[PDB]
Amino acid sequence: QVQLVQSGAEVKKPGASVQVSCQASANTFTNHYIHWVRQAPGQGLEWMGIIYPTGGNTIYAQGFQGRVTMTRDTSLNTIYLELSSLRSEDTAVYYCARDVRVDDSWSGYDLLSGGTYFDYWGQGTLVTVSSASTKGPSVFPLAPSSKSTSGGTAALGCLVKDYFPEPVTVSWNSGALTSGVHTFPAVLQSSGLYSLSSVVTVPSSSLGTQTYICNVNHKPSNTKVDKKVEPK
Amino acid sequence: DIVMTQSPDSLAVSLGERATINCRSSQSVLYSSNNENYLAWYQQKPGQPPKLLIYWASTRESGIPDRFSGSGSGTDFTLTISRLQAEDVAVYYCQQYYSLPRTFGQGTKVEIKRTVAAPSVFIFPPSDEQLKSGTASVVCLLNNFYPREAKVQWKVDNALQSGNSQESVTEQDSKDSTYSLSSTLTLSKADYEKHKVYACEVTHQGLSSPVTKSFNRGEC
Amino acid sequence: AYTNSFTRGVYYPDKVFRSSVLHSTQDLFLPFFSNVTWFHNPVLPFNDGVYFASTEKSNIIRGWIFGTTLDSKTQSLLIVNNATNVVIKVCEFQFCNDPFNNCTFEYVSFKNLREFVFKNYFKIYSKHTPINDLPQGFSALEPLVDLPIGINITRFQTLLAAYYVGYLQPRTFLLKYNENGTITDAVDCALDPLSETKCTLKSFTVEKGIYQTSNFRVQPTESIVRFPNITNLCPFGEVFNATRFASVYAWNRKRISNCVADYSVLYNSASFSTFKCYGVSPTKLNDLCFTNVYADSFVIRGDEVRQIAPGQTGKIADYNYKLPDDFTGCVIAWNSNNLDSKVGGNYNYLYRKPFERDISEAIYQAGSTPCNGVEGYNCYFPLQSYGFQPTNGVGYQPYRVVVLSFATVCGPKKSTNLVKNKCVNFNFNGLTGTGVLTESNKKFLPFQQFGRDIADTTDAVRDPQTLEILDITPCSFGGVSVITPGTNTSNEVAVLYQDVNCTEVNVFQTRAGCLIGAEHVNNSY
Amino acid sequence: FATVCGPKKSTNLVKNKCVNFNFNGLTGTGVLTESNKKFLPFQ
Ligand SMILES: *[C@@H]1O[C@H](CO)[C@@H](O[C@@H]2O[C@H](CO)[C@@H](O[C@@H]3O[C@H](CO)[C@@H](O)[C@H](O)[C@@H]3O)[C@H](O)[C@H]2NC(C)=O)[C@H](O)[C@H]1NC(C)=O
Ligand SMILES: *[C@@H]1O[C@H](CO)[C@@H](O[C@@H]2O[C@H](CO)[C@@H](O[C@@H]3O[C@H](CO)[C@@H](O)[C@H](O)[C@@H]3O)[C@H](O)[C@H]2NC(C)=O)[C@H](O)[C@H]1NC(C)=O
Ligand SMILES: *[C@@H]1O[C@H](CO)[C@@H](O[C@@H]2O[C@H](CO)[C@@H](O)[C@H](O)[C@H]2NC(C)=O)[C@H](O)[C@H]1NC(C)=O
Ligand SMILES: *[C@@H]1O[C@H](CO)[C@@H](O)[C@H](O)[C@H]1NC(C)=O
Ligand SMILES: *[C@@H]1O[C@H](CO)[C@@H](O)[C@H](O)[C@H]1NC(C)=O
Ligand SMILES: *[C@@H]1O[C@H](CO)[C@@H](O)[C@H](O)[C@H]1NC(C)=O
Ligand SMILES: *[C@@H]1O[C@H](CO)[C@@H](O)[C@H](O)[C@H]1NC(C)=O
Ligand SMILES: *[C@@H]1O[C@H](CO)[C@@H](O)[C@H](O)[C@H]1NC(C)=O
Ligand SMILES: *[C@@H]1O[C@H](CO)[C@@H](O)[C@H](O)[C@H]1NC(C)=O
Repeated sequence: QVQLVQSGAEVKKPGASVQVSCQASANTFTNHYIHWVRQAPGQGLEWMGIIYPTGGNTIYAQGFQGRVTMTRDTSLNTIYLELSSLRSEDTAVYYCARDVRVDDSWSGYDLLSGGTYFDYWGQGTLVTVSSASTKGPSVFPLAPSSKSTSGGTAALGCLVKDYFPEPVTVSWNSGALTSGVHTFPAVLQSSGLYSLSSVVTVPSSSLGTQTYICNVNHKPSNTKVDKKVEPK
Repeated sequence: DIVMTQSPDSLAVSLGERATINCRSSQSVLYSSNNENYLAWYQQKPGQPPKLLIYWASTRESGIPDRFSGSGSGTDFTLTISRLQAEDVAVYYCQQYYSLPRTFGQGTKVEIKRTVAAPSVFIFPPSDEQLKSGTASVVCLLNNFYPREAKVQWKVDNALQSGNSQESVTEQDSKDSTYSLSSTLTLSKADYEKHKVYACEVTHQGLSSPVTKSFNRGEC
Repeated sequence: AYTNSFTRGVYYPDKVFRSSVLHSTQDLFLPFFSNVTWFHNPVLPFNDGVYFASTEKSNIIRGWIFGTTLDSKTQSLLIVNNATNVVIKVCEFQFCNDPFNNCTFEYVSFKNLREFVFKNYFKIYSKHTPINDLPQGFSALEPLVDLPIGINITRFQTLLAAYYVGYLQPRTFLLKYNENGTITDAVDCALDPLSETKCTLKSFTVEKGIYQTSNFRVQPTESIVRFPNITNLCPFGEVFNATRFASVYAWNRKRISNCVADYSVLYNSASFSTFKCYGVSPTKLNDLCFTNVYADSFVIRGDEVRQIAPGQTGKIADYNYKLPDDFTGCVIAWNSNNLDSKVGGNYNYLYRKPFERDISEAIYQAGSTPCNGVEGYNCYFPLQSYGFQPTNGVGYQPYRVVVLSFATVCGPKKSTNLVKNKCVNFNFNGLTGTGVLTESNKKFLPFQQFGRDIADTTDAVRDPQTLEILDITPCSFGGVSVITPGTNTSNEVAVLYQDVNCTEVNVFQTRAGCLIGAEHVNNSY
Repeated sequence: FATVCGPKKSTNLVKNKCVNFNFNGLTGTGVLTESNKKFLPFQ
């Protein structure tokens, strides 16, 4: 519907700075008060603030009045995005929400109407907590032994540590099989970053058929690799 | 203030049955000039910025979720779930056209009901890297059960912590809206091999008990 | 590559026979001696219409394509000179450089130059003549078809060596019709001063003399706009900076009149919480006028204060100052929670035209008792201290707004820099014209603004921003006259621009005007 | 429902009388005479 998109995805730290971008067009740029929509990845996003993107006439949600900033760019098919003194949820992904247009023949900045409810959304540009570990090479080999391996509960898997992103290039299983999402991403844990213990369903021949990888990093951790692991 | 917020955070609908995702403001949303119901339902993928699909509290978008879509009711509202427990099982919340501070709820989920059936519990000392394995000792995994209803246990060092292990968890693993994860016994880096035992286990709420098997410390 | 078109590309303009007569006409023609573009193929513009020619001995050019897209996104005219017959189609074709469907119309029908004109409803003309690089020889193209199709043609292509293209300009032509109804010769009246002379006389022979042909007029090179300096701005500058901004239960107002209503400052106002103009849009309102602005103010909790519109129905505006539908005008707003709020937030003032809803602080709303004079439980006053919290932002917290419906409340009139000594358009206040504005000695009295001539026409202006008197001369214009020996003797001619100065256009300033092409001589005859 | 008009219904020709006429939508009134002019094929 609208030209909604999001960009500039990066690590940003609580109490420190952040940066972002979004895409805009038509009534959401020049005929409505658009929402800057963002949240921690545990929930659907909500209004950081409301912006009239031609000239930028602006209002903010009071949890994000200081922590986040947005700027006018509607003729540039855009909206500008930034942060300073960022929230504890500093890993929050964000995008433009394409506000519904002015419903009556008033003229000038329509912020007297509507809310963060919108006919389109920019799908959300990612983020990570830059106060956490920025690496991810850490790995910890383990998965079910001969009580389940080569039998009715076989899984390929390993533990992972110190990751900036939640995804890991080791994928828990070593690529021979990975049945179900139980080869899961890493999550916030005692490693000072994202940490994991994942194991998806694997070949029923042996522990070496159920082969594994343990490296916690994806590309955003600068360490993404298939670093080895094994069951038992 | 308007207080646009969701009610259930998740559903557990029966297959071929129906249920509602629910949401509300605190007051007055059928606003006094027209009763023109200044709310609508966002639905999208989990974690996304909000887009409306049950429009203007009484209508729907082009190709909208229909059987998963819905309407307002005074201060409250709902999105449906008629045969919508999978594929149409979106993240959803009401949001306001009412005010500047008005925004969507945290994307509460339409989903199918799942049982707490038993995980793939077994023995699992670390591999040869057990001298740096940490949290990996007593490794176990789960599928075909409710998303937090089945898990691995801290069976290493003979600690027997049924369903209580350190873990990673993610997306679907069976058609009952069941979801999958894996976990292990808590230890320091060399302590994954250096524990008094390397036995491993897993538990679920619908099992007759937790399930487990023995092994030697760092055995490979 | 480019080449001189000579005289080729004349065609019978219309379907009628004429005797041995010189006929003058207006049509799309190839201008004489213009550039053909020569090619030796790419898609090209059609522009207004296309002359085309080639010397492909073995019929090497097989056809043409025309349209906007020349691809299946819309219909396109196809023409092919197939070996048996001419074939024509209009399908939504989709092909590359040359092929080797909504078809709403169809039709079938180096020794040589093959020569054509395509025109647009669509039409074709042709000739096919022996040749020896275009010939200097003349021959008009007979009509060859007219098609009812009305296709949108903006570009064209060619399907298959040397070939040529040129564009039909709108042009005036004299055509020499002849004894067999054929065209034997042609002029192109715009080509040169001799060709204007031939057309003006309706003759291919012109005798020795001086002949009128056209009016020379200098065009205005730009437009200058002038008004007095801006002064006495509107009281909006106080209104939207008032920390004491009016409570909606006690809304207050004043007539903004005899002022510069600088509404452009509000149109650009990046700090404004809203604008609500039910009348003119603020970009036009920056240049509006009215007898006065009916400027009035109110404040409440933001979500309730949003009810403030002409012909609106919100209970809070009913409880303050809700405007009739006839209250269309300008409006603007500010974040009262940041400054106008008290320690109780919106409790600083009595909440939501001025008092026009019969609103006052006495008993008002409720039918629960006979309205005995207690402002509470008997017959509630609705506009009590406003409910908006001080810790909220100005939608949940308090907000303030004001508006004014529309001979003395005037938007600023922008002015250009001045220009001198050039033929220009000028606007000064309500006076408009076109002329050479010049600095002058002509003093006139302090209240006066214009010069005049004896014929009661404008002759000067006082500049409204630096009070000099500018004497105004009209943009120079005069007859064009062509001096010529008889064409029987020479084709060389000399142009007289009557009464012009030679600065304004060999060259000679005569006493009768600027003479061009003639050589001055000191002998006499 | 200019490519589909109904029939162009036509009379006989009437020479040497003073007659009102329509030819193709050219209209006038005059004595139609046989004549020796040599119109070009399209005219
Ligand atoms: C209410 O009062 C304010 C404050 O005087 C008026 O708006 C602001 O006026 C100042 C001049 O007093 C403007 O500042 C100047 O801006 C230019 C352009 O950016 C800059 O080069 C100068 O150095 C100087 O900063 C200011 O831009 C202007 N706007 C805002 C939002 O502050 C206001 O006009 C008054 N209200 C009304 C309705 O007139
Ligand atoms: C309309 O507004 C403009 C701009 O405010 C006025 O222009 C001003 O014109 C005066 C002369 O009338 C200038 O004064 C002269 O300045 C030079 C030095 O630059 C000095 O040598 C002269 O002795 C004389 O003082 C003035 O500089 C100029 N600019 C400004 C900003 O005032 C104009 O006068 C106004 N016209 C009317 C009729 O109100
Ligand atoms: C213009 O008309 C004359 C007369 O029709 C053409 O000259 C020839 O005239 C004689 C006697 O009438 C005829 O036998 C010939 O057949 C005519 N020739 C032609 C080609 O028609 C004269 O040629 C015509 N000129 C043009 C350019 O059409
Ligand atoms: C083509 O037109 C330009 C400008 O009129 C002219 O300079 C050029 O000489 C022309 N080409 C030829 C071959 O004369
Ligand atoms: C005929 O025109 C219609 C216009 O809607 C187009 O959709 C259709 O594809 C055309 N047919 C062909 C075969 O090009
Ligand atoms: C095509 O012709 C139609 C009918 O005259 C006209 O409305 C339209 O603007 C034309 N478009 C183009 C691109 O030529
Ligand atoms: C001028 O016209 C006559 C015929 O009227 C002609 O004989 C003469 O050669 C022409 N040229 C000159 C220079 O007289
Ligand atoms: C012609 O114009 C120039 C420049 O405007 C001027 O100097 C001159 O006096 C004018 N008149 C004549 C007769 O040259
Ligand atoms: C004409 O006479 C004037 C005045 O004597 C002189 O300046 C000028 O050079 C002469 N011009 C020619 C073309 O002989």
